[PDB]
Parts: sequence; C-alpha cells; structure tokens
Amino acid sequence: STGSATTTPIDSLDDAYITPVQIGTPAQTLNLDFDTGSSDLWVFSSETTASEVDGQTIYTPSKSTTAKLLSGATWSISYGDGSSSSGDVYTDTVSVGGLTVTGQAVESAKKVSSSFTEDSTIDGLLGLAFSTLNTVSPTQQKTFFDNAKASLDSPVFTADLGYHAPGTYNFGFIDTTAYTGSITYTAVSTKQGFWEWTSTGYAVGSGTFKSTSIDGIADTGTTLLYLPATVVSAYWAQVSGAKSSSSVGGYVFPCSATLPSFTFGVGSARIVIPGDYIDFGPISTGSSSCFGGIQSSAGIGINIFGDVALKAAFVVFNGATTPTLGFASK
Repeated sequence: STGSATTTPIDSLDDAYITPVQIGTPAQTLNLDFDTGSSDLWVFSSETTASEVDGQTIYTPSKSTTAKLLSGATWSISYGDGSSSSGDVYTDTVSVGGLTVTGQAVESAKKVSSSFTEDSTIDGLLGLAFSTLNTVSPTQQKTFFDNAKASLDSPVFTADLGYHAPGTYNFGFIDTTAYTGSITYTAVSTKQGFWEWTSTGYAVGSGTFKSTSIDGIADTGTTLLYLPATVVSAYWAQVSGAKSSSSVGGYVFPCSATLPSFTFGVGSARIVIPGDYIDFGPISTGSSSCFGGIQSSAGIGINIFGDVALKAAFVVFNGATTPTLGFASK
C-alpha cells in the first residue's frame, strides 16, 4: 500500500503545516500537524475542556462505530516549546492520503495548553518519530508509520514541504519526479527516539564551506533551524544590523535586509536554504525589526533541522531495519 497527502502552511510565515487525516467511521477529518520530532497521535476531541477549544475541529469517538476505549490508558506530553497536552486513548481507523491503519491509538485530549488553544488551524498532532517516545501509559503505543510499515510497498515516508506553498507527505514510496539530482542518504541514531543524524558542515551565502560535524534531528514539527551558537553567529554576522535580542528571544534583523542563503552538508552533498526562507517577518505588526529563521540551539540541548531547513529539500525518512535519512535538492 501507499498514501499521499497534501500538507498546507497554516499561515503566511509557514509557522507549521497541516495535513488532513481521516479518523473513525464514518470518517471525521481533522487537520493534524505531522511531527517527526514526537510520537503521539493526539487530537482535540469531545472530551477536551470546553474553555480550551477555540475553533478546532474535534474528534467525537461516540460517533465512530469503530472507536474503542483503550481501557486504562492515559497520555501526557510536553514539547520543546513548553506547550503540553494530556488525556485518554481510543483505538480507531485512521487514514492518511488513502493509506489506512486499523487499531491506531488515537489520543484524545482532555487538556491542552494555551498555545494549542490559540492555534485554531491545528486540530492535533501526528507523531512520526520512533515509537519509543510514545507517552501512552501503561502500555506504550505505536505511531501511524510504525503500524502502517509492514503493509507499505517500502518502509519509508517522505516530507516535501513547500515554501509559502503546499507540499506533500508520501507513505510507502519515493516520488522520483519530486526532486532533482540524486538522494544522499546518511546514518540515523535512534538512541534518543528521534531522526537524529550528523550534518557534515555549513556555508553562509557564497562563503566557503566549513567542514564540521553537527548532530541534530530532522523535525517537521519545529518551525525554525536551531544550530550551535558559533554557526548562528557566523550567519547573522553577514547581515548588517542583525543582533541577538534577549527581549525578543533570539536573533532579529532589519526588515530592509536582503538575507544570505545558508547551506548545510549531507555527506558530500549540499542543501541550499535560500535567504528568503530565513525571513519570519516583523516581530510585532508594523515593526521594522524582523525575526530570524536561524536561531541558536544553546539551552535546547539539541540541534534541530526544522521546517526552515527541511522545506529546502525532498527528505526521505527510511524506516528500514537500519533507519536512515535521505536528502535531495528540488
């Protein structure tokens, strides 16, 4: 089997991407944030505290003839940005882009933090990291990909995110028309439960490439590119007036600037992030200070190749027995 679904930015800055997911019988379609940095499929639901729902589409298990309470199971998750959610669990039929998993754990939110409530366009998350990070207790549950894996033509999914435009998540096949040149594959460590890999270096603009190992995660659920302070300082030093602002919470730059590109290494290959991808616009409406799309990972504890980086590439998440990651230009 295969699946293919379009993913759409939630706003004009590509702050996140939503992908329609069919849950239950008859189908209830919710728009989920596919997140390669976590491993829970959770949704706003009929059980979510009413005051914490503000415009989201909810899953109502009582209206699904295939929903079954997973008796005793609860979940609770905290994300890197400080957001959180928790609740109980149902199993139900879940389909993405024509690919159907029966018995998928669907984690029903009883509580969500304010950032989720405030995001009316995101109806929940679909985790695509390794199932070892799944938070369901006392019986840990498998991700949608893990459940689908054996049925897929090939044990892979791909992320092809758009810049200010829709893109595609495919399951079970590699669309050879969706990228240019060849795919360069690189080793993955699953020791922390992430799609963790080591970039071979970077360049700023038309500058020379610096060979240096940068361990990080491929994370579709993180907006920006978070890299070591040394790397980030070298980038922003090439933008007149750019500075790190403690008050704003990162690097800002004059909105009048033309940003240089940023290149990262994948083995001997190179992925170029155009300067425009690094512009996240005014810090507040009408401001002439703009927020940067490359930020320091210092104090996160991990480098994160988020959407800013991933959307510059066609990315293969290879879930073979020895998982790997592939990157191609597009």
